[PDB]
Amino acid sequence: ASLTEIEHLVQSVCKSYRETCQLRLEDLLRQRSNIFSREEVTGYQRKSMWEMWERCAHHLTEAIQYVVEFAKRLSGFMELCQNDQIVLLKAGAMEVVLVRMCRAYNADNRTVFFEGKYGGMELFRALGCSELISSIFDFSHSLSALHFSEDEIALYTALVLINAHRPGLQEKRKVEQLQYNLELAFHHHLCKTHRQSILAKLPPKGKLRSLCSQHVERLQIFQHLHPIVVQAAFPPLYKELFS
Amino acid sequence: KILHRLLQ
Ligand SMILES: CCS(=O)(=O)c1ccc(CC(=O)Nc2nc(-c3ccccc3)c(C(=O)c3ccccc3CC(C)C)s2)cc1
Repeated sequence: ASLTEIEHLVQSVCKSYRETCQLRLEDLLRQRSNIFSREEVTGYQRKSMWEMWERCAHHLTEAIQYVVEFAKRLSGFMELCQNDQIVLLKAGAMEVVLVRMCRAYNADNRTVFFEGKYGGMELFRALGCSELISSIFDFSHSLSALHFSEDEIALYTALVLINAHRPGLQEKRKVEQLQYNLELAFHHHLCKTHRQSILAKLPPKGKLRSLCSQHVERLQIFQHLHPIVVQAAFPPLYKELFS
Repeated sequence: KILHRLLQ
């Protein structure tokens, strides 16, 4: 590349993200006073495990659909083969959502945005997967301590997705090429904005891997308990990525 | 299945 082509890539990725970010950051920040009441939290904890798993599946799918559309708009993604696009989305889609989720997380009171209001981790107790919940909350807490800008999130999420190490890639070298370009774009933007201090503080790739693994493990535990629920009421896309 | 449809 050259210095001009990289900056062009920076803006194009940032643009691709803005157009697919699901909810504007301002919208999430404006809603931070909107916290579930004690009565509403109890209401969430009173709901059945399966209804609650169904609801999380549906919201997860919504979020992922924006990541699909982000990838489609991401430069060079559509130039890869149909096999590789699918491989990259099966492994990285959930990881990208995980990173995006820190936008909806409030580090002051340790709450997340969920169904119109903010609630802490006790809200999710009916799911019967407290270790996963804590992990997700810890992850978002650790990301929020980085004070990510939207542009930074755009560029870091591009990289999470465009990962040339994923098993099953047919045109590996072609994916290595794109990865390196986005790496340059990210790192160039960090240099230019004096924010290279964050390179050291980004979580290891094995941390995101661990979270997604935990998700699939907890889902298989749940599916064994309620097979027909997953069969009949879970989103097809979610089933496709996760079971 | 669904991924293919979303990408086309
Ligand atoms: C993501 C783009 S955004 O514009 O920032 C945005 C847009 C819209 C929302 C609203 C939203 O869907 N909030 C949800 N919160 C959680 C959640 C749940 C447990 C802990 C922490 C957050 C959702 C989940 O279902 C979830 C998310 C990540 C991993 C796993 C799960 C479900 C597991 C527990 C089965 S959905 C939030 C954020």
